[PDB]
Amino acid sequence: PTVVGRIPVLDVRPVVQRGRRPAKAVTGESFEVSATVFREGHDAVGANVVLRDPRGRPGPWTPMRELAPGTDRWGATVTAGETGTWSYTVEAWGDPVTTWRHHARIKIPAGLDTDLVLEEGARLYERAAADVPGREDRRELLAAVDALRDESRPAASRLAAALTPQVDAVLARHPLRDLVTSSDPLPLLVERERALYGAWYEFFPRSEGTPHTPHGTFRTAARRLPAIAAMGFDVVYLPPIHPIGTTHRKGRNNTLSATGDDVGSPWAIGSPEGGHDSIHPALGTLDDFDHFVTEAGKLGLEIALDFALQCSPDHPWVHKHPEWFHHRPDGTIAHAENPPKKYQDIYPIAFDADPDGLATETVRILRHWMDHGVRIFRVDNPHTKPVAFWERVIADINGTDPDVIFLAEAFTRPAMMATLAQIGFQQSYTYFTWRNTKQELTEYLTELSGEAASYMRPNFFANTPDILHAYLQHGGRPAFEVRAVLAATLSPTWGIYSGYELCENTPLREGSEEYLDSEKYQLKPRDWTRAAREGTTIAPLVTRLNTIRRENPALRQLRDLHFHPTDKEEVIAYSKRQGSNTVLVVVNLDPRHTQEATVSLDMPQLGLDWHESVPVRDELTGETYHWGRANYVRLEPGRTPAHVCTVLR
Amino acid sequence: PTVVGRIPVLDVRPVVQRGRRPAKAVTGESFEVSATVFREGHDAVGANVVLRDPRGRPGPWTPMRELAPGTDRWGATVTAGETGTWSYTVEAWGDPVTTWRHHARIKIPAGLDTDLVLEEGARLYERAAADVPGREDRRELLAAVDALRDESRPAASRLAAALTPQVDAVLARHPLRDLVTSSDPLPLLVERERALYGAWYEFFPRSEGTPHTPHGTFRTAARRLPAIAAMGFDVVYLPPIHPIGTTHRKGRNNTLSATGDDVGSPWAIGSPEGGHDSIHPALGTLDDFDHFVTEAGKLGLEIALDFALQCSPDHPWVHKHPEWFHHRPDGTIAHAENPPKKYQDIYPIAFDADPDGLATETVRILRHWMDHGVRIFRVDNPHTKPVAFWERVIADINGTDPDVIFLAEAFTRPAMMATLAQIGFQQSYTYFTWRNTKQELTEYLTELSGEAASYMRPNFFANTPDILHAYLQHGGRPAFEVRAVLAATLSPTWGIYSGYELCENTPLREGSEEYLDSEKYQLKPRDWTRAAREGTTIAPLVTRLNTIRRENPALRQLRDLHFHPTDKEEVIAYSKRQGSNTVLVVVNLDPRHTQEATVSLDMPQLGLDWHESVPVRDELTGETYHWGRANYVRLEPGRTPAHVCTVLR
Ligand SMILES: OC[C@H]1N[C@H](CO)[C@@H](O[C@H]2O[C@H](CO)[C@@H](O)[C@H](O)[C@H]2O)[C@@H]1O
Ligand SMILES: OC[C@H]1N[C@H](CO)[C@@H](O[C@H]2O[C@H](CO)[C@@H](O)[C@H](O)[C@H]2O)[C@@H]1O
Repeated sequence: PTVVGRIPVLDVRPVVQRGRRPAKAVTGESFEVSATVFREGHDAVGANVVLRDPRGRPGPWTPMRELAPGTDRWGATVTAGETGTWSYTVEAWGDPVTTWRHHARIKIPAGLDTDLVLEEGARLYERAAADVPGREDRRELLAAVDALRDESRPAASRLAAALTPQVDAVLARHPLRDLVTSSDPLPLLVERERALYGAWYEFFPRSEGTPHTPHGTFRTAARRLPAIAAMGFDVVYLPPIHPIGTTHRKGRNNTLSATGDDVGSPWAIGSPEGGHDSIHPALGTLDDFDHFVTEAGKLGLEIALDFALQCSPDHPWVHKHPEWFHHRPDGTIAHAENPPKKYQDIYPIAFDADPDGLATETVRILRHWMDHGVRIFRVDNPHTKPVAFWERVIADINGTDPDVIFLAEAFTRPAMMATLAQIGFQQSYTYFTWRNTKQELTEYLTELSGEAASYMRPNFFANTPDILHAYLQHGGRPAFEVRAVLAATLSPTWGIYSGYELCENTPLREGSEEYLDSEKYQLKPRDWTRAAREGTTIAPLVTRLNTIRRENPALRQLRDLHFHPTDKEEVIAYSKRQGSNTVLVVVNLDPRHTQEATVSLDMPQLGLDWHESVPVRDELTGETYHWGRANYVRLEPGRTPAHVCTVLR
Repeated sequence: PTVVGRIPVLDVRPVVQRGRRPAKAVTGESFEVSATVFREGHDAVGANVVLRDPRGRPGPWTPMRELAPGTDRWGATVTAGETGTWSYTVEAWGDPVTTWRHHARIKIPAGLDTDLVLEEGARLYERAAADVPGREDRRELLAAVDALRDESRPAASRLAAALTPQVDAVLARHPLRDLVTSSDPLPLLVERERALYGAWYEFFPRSEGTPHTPHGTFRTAARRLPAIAAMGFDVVYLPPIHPIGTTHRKGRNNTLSATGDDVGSPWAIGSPEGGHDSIHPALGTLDDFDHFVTEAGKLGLEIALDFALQCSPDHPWVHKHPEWFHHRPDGTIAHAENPPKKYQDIYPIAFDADPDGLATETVRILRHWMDHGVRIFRVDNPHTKPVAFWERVIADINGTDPDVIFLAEAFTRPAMMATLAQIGFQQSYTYFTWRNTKQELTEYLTELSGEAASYMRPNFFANTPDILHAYLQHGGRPAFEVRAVLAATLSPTWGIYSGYELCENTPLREGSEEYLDSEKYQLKPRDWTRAAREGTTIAPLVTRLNTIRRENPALRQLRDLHFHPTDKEEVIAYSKRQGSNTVLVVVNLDPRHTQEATVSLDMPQLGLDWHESVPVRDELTGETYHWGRANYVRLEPGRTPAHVCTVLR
């Protein structure tokens, strides 16, 4: 048996790890299936994509087209439906009718063997009709056959009868396919909308306390939820909610020794009060948590818990499962590290003595929180645990609970970042915060929206508690407005960490991406009411961006994204499209100086002619404009970061 | 089970059609095996390639290195041995000694728990020692262990004893490998030297006749062979040697009607005198052919026969196996075409009524010629026959006779050309004749010497009976010298069609790549004795190039090729290396004007640092130079087309 079929179909894409891991999509997401297809000789080929759902039912007739002349690369868009494991194949075939038409349209007007040519056509349309299931449709073709064979009409008339729009339509839906050859099926994992699309908000419950009780509880923290929902977020991500170790607890500003009532780092998990399946006592009880989750749920907010597979020296695991740690010759366990960062308050897990016990316990813990309504987990530093461990854990959980979403916080090298997504992580943190110039953004988003979109779904946090980028530090509020627009419009999932709205941008020191007085090591109460009254919050802009996202399907997908050229280095322009919805964004990346630019739109990329001019509405202001192949923009930092326009019909 | 192992090993290359076809090499050929290798956490990894021969026997320890900082892409060079089907895997592992050494070199000078660190080292070296086979190497490690543990000594001395060259050498041979993880085996097809390396000469036996008998026989054509061997060729490629059809036989200069004794095209195979398993009666008998093959063998020449799977209308198959042809409704068979070329003298084969019958007869025919010493077939237009037909035919023949070499004459789109190589064609014709500027040559050869070399072996014919490129038409003798040097030094396999050495360069008409009075349609007697006497032949240049090739392993491989910058667009420079053999070539692509240029060698690519100066000898003249990072050259058409230098020892 041969590797290549009768009509060659090769290199079907997308493909992940040569077909051993599934490509990814979510419900309603479109993406391109492509292949290299050609045949021997000079005649025509056709091709089509067969997408099969988890029960094996094929989707609609989905013909492909050659994507560029002379390349033999064919593609078609398919759209993912219900969640589950799908498969797709590419079918290739000889296309004799197209070939016959090409020749017939030439030889008949030249009077060359017209009777032979027309009879050959009749025979083709007959074979075509044989496979047409609808009775009026076969009759349409047989009428063409009979007209083709009618020697009493002029040849040109005989041919025209085979080329009518009604014949074309039957053949469009039921073409005559010679020597149909199929690729081997490739797997597709379709997951729920939220895996691709959502707005995230991170905050520390303990910071939302009272004058009398500064350490917030789930009961008090629940008060922030309406404000978070009102800003248009969908997911609330909480730092670890478990007891915190006392041994080597870190003090304020990441100092080595905690003093007094210092609350320590939430990531330093575990004490006699309990481990990863328990609640920090100052946060309250499990019932309080349930209350928080229920209240979050009523406002359209899902909870994402941090899962940080590591232990303070006081975690129960240290004595219950010593073999889950690497011990030095004197029995001590070296603290964890992420060079040059040091985590003196914690132990790393060792995986090679009892990998099974660790997997069993990990999925037990996850299922515990899942039983209490948590269907999303933000996994802390997954790249310092074995890759196959996450592969196994995620497969175990999604096997029983496929809706659970895992988000990889892996700020590391590209191979590891990609592999984690490929072995099952639904979402990935990305290099976004370190992409701030037009070139960086353009290059990086081209990567994320390109081939990588086949296994990775990016979550654009404009800040995190560990990342206050120099761009925000130097740019102030105008920089925050810019990054929110970018994050919100370039990825269907974005997030901010509480305080971003207030443009908090004081670094620990010059050259650091840490916050001064970081919330990681201390309660950080915020005057939300005053900022609202004094207009010193960009919460309304954040709110508008999420509203715009909620109203424009184009911003709820990733793969359709195109950058349009501008004549200023500081001004970036791009469009995203989903069906009839087109959003075009123009952003001034300069947070300090007004920039004027001409934006030259790739009109055909927008589905338009070059001379054409179209109505747009700037969704940030309500202004209406008419934009064409060359558009003037003037963006003044502080007054306006960007135009976020929808194309009006 | 997980798809990823304990230590990730991903995307092993070379790979062809995701592992469904073998990558290729020939005996003695080196190539790079690469993989993506990394681990969780921050500790070091190591990797190595395990290349296994047809009996499953592993090669030597072949450690890999990271190819570029931060990429996690690792590679090592391997070398193919005996012919057959090999396999290769990549092994990845934790490298605890490298990890420990890095930390120990830092922690010991710092005074940070040095006893603990040294004891950790002792335990490692004990582990390392346990696997070590050598009586003396193990005691070397165990001595380092004792020195590490000697608490009566200074920390620095204790550490230093673990870092001696003696210890480095032991661990370099027998490293301690943690958590060894293997990729899945990939197939490697190793074939005989001639598949990659050889010089080809195409000529028509019928043209080598006599005054008294103009149409050559195999006995007269054998007298041309000594001159051919003397030019340093290894392979003689003969156009089809079968009876030639009379129906619709073509006349001189590709005219529609043969007249008188026009001999017709050899590619119009078949008459009642016989088909593809027969000899043209004017060429003689099978005994005469056997004599011809024997004479070829005495001179070190292999015969390559043209295999053209097509028929004149007089071929016995036409009526014996009508279903091997596509018939029009009036019963006629349309002549073959290669648009805009027309082949009115032949019918193309149809493959889908009796594919088994066709495959069976094809391999019967090939095996017939194989039994008479033909171990190479030049396959005419394989791309108008099914790709899977060739995969089947080649698999059948090489299954019993793995030494047989198939050369694909497919001048077509890249996908088909590549696919034919991948499904089994040992060699491919290329775009070489249409690559004549420095940029064209540079780009094209970068492609051929890169990833494609894992599946395609190029045969650079500077001309064919169908291709007289304008460069040769316009440039005369100096252009022939140039393309000969280029062809001979850029590919380990190259060729010419007889008359090339006489600088035959008269086109059929301007703008054509056909020869006037093409040998395809008439006897083309050439006065070889006179041309040699009068010095109107570049046979001596051809002879020198093949001698240089026979003497320099660098010119007998493909993948090591580097282009070096020059300051004149018309002057190209490149190097090839194999072991200690380095060849440096500089060619003046201008056939009409003397060119002076500076050649700036990338000295590290030659294995030299930038200030070094090296002796070279131009093997075309015997002149010796001293060349360094910047070298003056002056190349004069008709006198010095190029420098072909070997680096002297
Ligand atoms: O997603 C980033 C988070 N993943 C790190 C390790 O768990 C977190 O480190 C924090 O938590 C650590 C342990 O509690 C402290 O040692 C660090 O100083 C502190 O920054 C960090 O916030
Ligand atoms: O390697 C290219 C060769 N593959 C073509 C088809 O067999 C060859 O065509 C030749 O042979 C044909 C059939 O005899 C003629 O009709 C053509 O005019 C003649 O050029 C051509 O030499």
